[PDB]
Amino acid sequence: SGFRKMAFPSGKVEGCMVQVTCGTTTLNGLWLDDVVYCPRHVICTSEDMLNPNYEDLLIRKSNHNFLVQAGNVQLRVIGHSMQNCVLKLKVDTANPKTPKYKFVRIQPGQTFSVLACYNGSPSGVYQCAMRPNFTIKGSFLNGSCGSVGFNIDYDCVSFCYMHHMELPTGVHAGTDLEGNFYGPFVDRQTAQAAGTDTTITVNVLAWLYAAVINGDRWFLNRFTTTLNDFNLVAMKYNYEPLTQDHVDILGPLSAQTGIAVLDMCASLKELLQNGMNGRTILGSALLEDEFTPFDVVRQCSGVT
Amino acid sequence: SGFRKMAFPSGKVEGCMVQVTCGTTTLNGLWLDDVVYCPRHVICTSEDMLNPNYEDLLIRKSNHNFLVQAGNVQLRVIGHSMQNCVLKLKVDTANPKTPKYKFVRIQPGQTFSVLACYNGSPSGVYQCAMRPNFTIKGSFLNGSCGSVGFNIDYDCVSFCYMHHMELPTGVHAGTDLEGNFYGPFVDRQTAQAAGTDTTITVNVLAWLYAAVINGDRWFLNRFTTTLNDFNLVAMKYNYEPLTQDHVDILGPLSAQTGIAVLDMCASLKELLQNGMNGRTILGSALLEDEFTPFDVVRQCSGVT
Ligand SMILES: CN(C)c1ccc(N(Cc2ccccc2)C(=O)Cn2nnc3ccccc32)cc1
Ligand SMILES: CN(C)c1ccc(N(Cc2ccccc2)C(=O)Cn2nnc3ccccc32)cc1
Repeated sequence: SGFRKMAFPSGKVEGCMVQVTCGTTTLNGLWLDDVVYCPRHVICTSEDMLNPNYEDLLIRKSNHNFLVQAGNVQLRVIGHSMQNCVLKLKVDTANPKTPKYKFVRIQPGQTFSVLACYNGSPSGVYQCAMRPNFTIKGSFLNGSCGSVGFNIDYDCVSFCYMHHMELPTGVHAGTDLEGNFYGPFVDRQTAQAAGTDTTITVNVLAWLYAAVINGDRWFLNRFTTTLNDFNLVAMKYNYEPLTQDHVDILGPLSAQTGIAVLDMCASLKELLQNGMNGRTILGSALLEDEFTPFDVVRQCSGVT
Repeated sequence: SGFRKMAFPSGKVEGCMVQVTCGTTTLNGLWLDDVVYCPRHVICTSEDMLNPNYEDLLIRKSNHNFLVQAGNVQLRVIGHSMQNCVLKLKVDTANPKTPKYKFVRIQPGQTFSVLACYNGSPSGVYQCAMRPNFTIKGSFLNGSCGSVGFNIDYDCVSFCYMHHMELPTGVHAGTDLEGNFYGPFVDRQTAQAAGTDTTITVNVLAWLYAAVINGDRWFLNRFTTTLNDFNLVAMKYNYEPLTQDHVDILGPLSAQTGIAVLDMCASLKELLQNGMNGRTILGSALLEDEFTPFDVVRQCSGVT
């Protein structure tokens, strides 16, 4: 029992982190096979970020201007290419620690682990979610760019995020490993404000199921609701609409606890309308939305 | 910016996890040098746990009854000894992945990362704290025993915890790596109830400093207090007494923000007395106490 904001074990990803320096900019890169992926803004100075023309800035860079260091040893860059907002630096040595991997583009509401790095060195690992406004609420300082987000399925790491920027509101924006930003964000220091950060309803319900599995049951009420009635209340509280797809995804948790998905919806409806009244659920005083139904099943079954 | 419940990168510890089976009990062990450490209750059946005489049960076990498997390969046990509540299984092969390590006994209020394991395989990593009642609020299922808690200082892992049991209230108990339990808990399935789970005051203050550093400043008030006045309020709310030692430990965070420690104490006093009023601090609706002042400085400076 017990339910924690658990990240994937990070060893497989630690073995891929390298330092990338271009000019006076130093950030992190991900070394998989004989390619090192990093934010294309490594070619920029802080002044360039106001109005960068990446293609033009990249013309002034050659293979020898990209300093790639894995641990305390230098890697030889034999090629470089820009793919959307990432640079692919071809090196003459395949990473001997390359795990089985995939590049995936996640959808909002999906969770992943971030391995925060500085100078190619891992500092920490935390769990986060792709917000419905395509930002992430991470913990990143200057130098953390190129840190990656991932999920692990047994021995295959699915890389889904690479850190690029922090918006003025303290939220984070980045790309998948093909260099395409999540949401409408661009790697330009211009006016970029995030949309509404709605709550991931299906995730809250999964976490309410985790609460019941782990003994926190005070919020279970005598009521039920419909998808439409629930959604009328959820809209009012800036919660994402709950679909029949989400109900289907919560089927296994509903089966494990014996609580129908719409009954949990009614409990969530009362929590939104009445508040917590100074009570907690799984040690939290708010409704947690950064656990997917899959994460709940995973943690409650002990998948390795 | 951003402040997350960040765990240490787990690779160094993943390279030490092995599976230990004795009879029908399978749990995890920590392999450092040519020794595998594991809970002594590996020699017990579920029935033995009611009234185990470990010395007597251990007489019926020989080196060949301890099956140690690292990945998919078996390790040869050439010796075994009981040290308090842990078994030390000597193997004929030193772990080639042994990091620089120390065994440390932490004090309540200190935080550490747990690498939850099943069958010698890592499932996840989360951050937790030694509670003032010597329990930990972890996420452990049957089979997770032998999972370890640790801290990392650059390249040296300080192992501080090994998981042994879950009490009826869903809280967890375990030992340091010399096999001595934290608190009064014993590896016997008898009546064991935890004491008051008080709040780690110095940790809450450190996290309030992290909030100010990361832009959440709404709770800063026009007041100050004394250690004695603060402690009168803190006692009332089941908060640990704040000492001059704690004030000294918060000195660097006080310097970084320009907020005197006693001014932050007065802000914390108003938060306890008035509540949050439906507001949040660093995405939490309660006062977080599982970040030490050292963790706050570490995360806010990007120590690798
Ligand atoms: C190339 N260099 C010198 C560079 C310099 C600055 C940046 N920016 C500014 C920026 C914002 C928004 C859009 C385009 C740029 C970042 O936001 C980078 N960043 N990422 N996470 C961070 C956390 C704390 C501090 C900085 C952080 C990127 C690149
Ligand atoms: C040796 N075997 C068969 C064994 C069998 C059971 C246990 N107990 C019971 C127990 C409680 C308190 C005191 C002494 C025993 C545990 O609590 C072990 N444990 N640890 N974390 C857990 C999370 C979920 C479920 C079980 C968990 C230990 C050993």
